[PDB]
Amino acid sequence: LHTFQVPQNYTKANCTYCNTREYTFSYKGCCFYFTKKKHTWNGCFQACAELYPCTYFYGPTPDILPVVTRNLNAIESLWVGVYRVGEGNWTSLDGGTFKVYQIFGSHCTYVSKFSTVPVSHHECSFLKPCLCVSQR
Amino acid sequence: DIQMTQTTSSLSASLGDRVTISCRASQDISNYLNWYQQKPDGTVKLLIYYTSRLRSGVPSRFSGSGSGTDYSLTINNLEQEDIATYFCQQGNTLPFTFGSGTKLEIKRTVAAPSVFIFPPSDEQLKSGTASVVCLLNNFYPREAKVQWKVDNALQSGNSQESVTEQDSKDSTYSLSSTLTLSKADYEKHKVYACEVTHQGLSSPVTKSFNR
Amino acid sequence: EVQLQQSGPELVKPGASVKISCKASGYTFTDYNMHWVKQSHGKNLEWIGFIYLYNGGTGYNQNFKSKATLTVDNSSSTAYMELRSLTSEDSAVFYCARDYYGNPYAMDYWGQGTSVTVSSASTKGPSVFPLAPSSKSTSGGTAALGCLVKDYFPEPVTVSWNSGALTSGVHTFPAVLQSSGLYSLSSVVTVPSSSLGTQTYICNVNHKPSNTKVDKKVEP
Repeated sequence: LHTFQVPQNYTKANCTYCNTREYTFSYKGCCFYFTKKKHTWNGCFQACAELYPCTYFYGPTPDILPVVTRNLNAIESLWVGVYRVGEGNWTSLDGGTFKVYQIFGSHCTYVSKFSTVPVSHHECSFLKPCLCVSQR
Repeated sequence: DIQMTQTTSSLSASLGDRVTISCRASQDISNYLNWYQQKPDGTVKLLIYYTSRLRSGVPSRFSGSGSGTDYSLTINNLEQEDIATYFCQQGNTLPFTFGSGTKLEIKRTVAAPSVFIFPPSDEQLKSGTASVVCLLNNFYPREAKVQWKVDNALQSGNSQESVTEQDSKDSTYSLSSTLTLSKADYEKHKVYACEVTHQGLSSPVTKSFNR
Repeated sequence: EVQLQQSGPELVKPGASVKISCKASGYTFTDYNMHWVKQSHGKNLEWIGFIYLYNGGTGYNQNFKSKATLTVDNSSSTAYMELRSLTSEDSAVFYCARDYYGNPYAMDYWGQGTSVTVSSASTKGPSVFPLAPSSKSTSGGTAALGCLVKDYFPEPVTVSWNSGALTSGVHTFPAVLQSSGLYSLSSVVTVPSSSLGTQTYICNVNHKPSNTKVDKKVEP
């Protein structure tokens, strides 16, 4: 009569898509979008799963991060899809081990224009745009 | 428990030269090293973050490099505004720790000091104390010995020296030696002299007065 | 500009407490963390701790937990640091620092520093004695004069010449601690001898801890 819980699970998409008219930027075979509507870090999974088809919350590897930051603005921050699973450090929906500054947080990760690594924030309820990806 | 050790505490170089300050961590800090500059007035501004990223606004004459435990900050084409202390700081783990700091001094040609002497003021003698001042104006380098002599007696245990920071226009130093005695000890002696020893003077320069 | 304004110098009795303030300005307060570091002696820096400007969460160095307390006023955009049980080892300059956005391992803006002196001595205004020229000074057309600012506590003392009209050749030396238990410095100016009596050299001494302002004319 009050609250309902929805255990949602998220994975990387198996299909191929790229909106050539509305993408934020593109690198290799992946088209990256910045959500125009700000969201929380947890909501970014659903927000990216529904911006465009075959799109999900992406975590930037050291080689993609400079491009993401170059497509960013001075005062703009961006939630990134790097999450913790205990040991084995931080990872993404694409797998791999990420270098994450985890001193002042352990849950949500974001990047700015001048961020050199993904940085974990102490509060995940902040409203920042999401970084979504779709392979071409 | 990550300690930062700065290899040097004082660095001297000329204008237009290149200086390198090194820092060493007790353990790997994964490039989480920042370089800060504190000028003599106490203002601190971050020059470089994440080993090599130059903060926007800082001239490109500052550069950084390093990995693991060894890091280095380089200043190319030394300018007069770069007289300051430079600190390394790791941010890999808590607590944040800093280096001991490296003071950067501008090295220049030898300058002989201008020696002046000041007898105590009569307004001060109306209080029971006499302060005799010996001033060394604009000299380089800083090493100088001043010996006080009352009636040709070598004095000890009654002088205090104060040195200025390097001038931001000719990179010289100034020294003030104060000899403090009571009025009675002042009135007991006659000639009061300060002898100055400096590598820029071939002969020791003595400046004196008679009470 | 000035974006991180720190409180003025403070003199506190041994064992007492002090509240240093750090006011913010040109930036969104609740998006950053505020760090506090201690500079003792003349160089060595020590990271005291940090505070989340949003919720007020704090983190401390273990050598400062039982001395420092960090607080934040969100509506006035201020960060406060309370030090308690101060000993003569806590006489140091305390800095507040706003960290780099997106790089919290670095601190991109720093305050001017707040000097905290811990001593049982009482505040005492200085005596200003003129240092007369005399050809004993005069070396090579250059003659020196000055002002001796003697017997004062605590630091600092601001010395100007003609209230900002000179500044060339002016050497204001660091204070020296005498056997009297108080501080003393000398402010000297070198000038051409030929302009002795033709120009007026007034030294202005300001010791705010004692509400002392002395304008002394240097004359033979």
